[PDB]
Amino acid sequence: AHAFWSTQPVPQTEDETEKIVFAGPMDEPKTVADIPEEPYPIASTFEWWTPNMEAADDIHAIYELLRDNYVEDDDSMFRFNYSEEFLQWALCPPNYIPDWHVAVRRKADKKLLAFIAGVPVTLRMGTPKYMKVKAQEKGEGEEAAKYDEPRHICEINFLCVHKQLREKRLAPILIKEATRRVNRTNVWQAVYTAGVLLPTPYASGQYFHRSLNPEKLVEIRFSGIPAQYQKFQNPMAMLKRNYQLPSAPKNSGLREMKPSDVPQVRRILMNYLDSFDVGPVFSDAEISHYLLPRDGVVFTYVVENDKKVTDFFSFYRIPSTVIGNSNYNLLNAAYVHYYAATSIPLHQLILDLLIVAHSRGFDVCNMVEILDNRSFVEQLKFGAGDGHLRYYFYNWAYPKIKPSQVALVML
Ligand SMILES: CCCCCCCCCCCCCC(=O)SCCNC(=O)CCNC(=O)[C@H](O)C(C)(C)COP(=O)(O)OP(=O)(O)OC[C@H]1O[C@@H](n2cnc3c(N)ncnc32)[C@H](O)[C@@H]1OP(=O)(O)O
Repeated sequence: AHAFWSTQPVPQTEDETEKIVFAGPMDEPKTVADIPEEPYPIASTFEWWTPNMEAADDIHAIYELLRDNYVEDDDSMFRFNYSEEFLQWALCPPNYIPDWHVAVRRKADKKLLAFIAGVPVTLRMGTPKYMKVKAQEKGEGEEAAKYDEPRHICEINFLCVHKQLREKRLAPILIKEATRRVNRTNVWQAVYTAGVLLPTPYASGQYFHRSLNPEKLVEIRFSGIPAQYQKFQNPMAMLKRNYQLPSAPKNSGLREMKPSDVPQVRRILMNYLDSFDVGPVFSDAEISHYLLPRDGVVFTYVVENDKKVTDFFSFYRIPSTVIGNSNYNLLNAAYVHYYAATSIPLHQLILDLLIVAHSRGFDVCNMVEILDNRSFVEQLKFGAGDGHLRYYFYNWAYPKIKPSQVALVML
């Protein structure tokens, strides 16, 4: 069934993954010296290219490839339009490796054909809580704890082949060359997400949406008007009313995050994430990079009363092109990022996220059912969407976990 994935170090079936009881590698140990020094071979008319994703013109070339060829729905209504500023932020965190950003171009004229990107992350990925209990019952705690230490791995994102080059087996070549470059840096696992089902996820969650501008969402056919609203004289008036929000935040002391908040925000975030089976470990530099506000890109607010930061939330912006509507160009979506609540209930924290995003001109707030996101779905009027985000590892055996045990947000 899978001419490429059957040759890779991943679990091959659901039934195999149901059988895994400890975290650890799939492949034999290898060394940097074992890995080919030269790029993987590619057709003579193509050439490998490493963009510099801090230089404006190279970022722009990658932006146009994704604008015109990245994720779109099956009805070709919406396609992601990540901004140039977003790509520089996502691709260049502290200690990033320029070599892990991999492109193919046509040699003759330099037309960009394909891309894939890796960034470093430190991830807790040892055996999950429920399987460590089973290990204790059986006298197998030592094997279950062998890989408990956080590991420096690769996160992969932005895999993209040009629409004129689809179904020619170019994606497997991109993945093999990414893998080589990563392994030449002595890193042997990766984490990735996809909306498609491949061999084999360790966790899967539904998407959720919260309408912020329901008249626009119905106009572009992102949303429809639900049937019972037809019992009203003015269905759209009642829909608007149902989703209305306050014009200003409700929590006293909410303000934008600043550099001096970095240590207190790292503390409350890490104490919270530690309770989940799979999650990141962030330094002060990575908390600054992923959470300090950047215009058009990442928005982060803290609750400070009486001089102490007790809570915070963040969201990020990804617009999508509206392909078929002749009245709107873009869908402006806000995605729930990291958060931590110590002084107020989580629903009260996240209502101010929705108030801020609406005030700033967003049309919808989206998220997946990771972290404690299920805890405010009903009260804050989110609804489940179509399909699911699946979490995968490369070269790591891992027991199936629930999405509410996943604390890693993928951009
Ligand atoms: C240690 C370091 C490890 C580093 C690497 C870790 C692994 C990283 C893995 C990547 C994680 C990326 C995370 C993200 O970015 S998910 C975002 C993916 N991008 C999009 O959906 C953008 C629009 N679509 C495209 O650009 C293409 O259709 C892509 C590029 C997706 C496939 O191009 P194309 O349609 O022209 O097909 P092909 O003939 O070249 O190749 C077909 C083979 O590709 C397999 N395929 C299809 N979709 C995906 C998918 N989303 N992940 C993994 N594999 C996928 C498929 O099962 C088949 O294999 P097999 O079934 O025959 O065996």
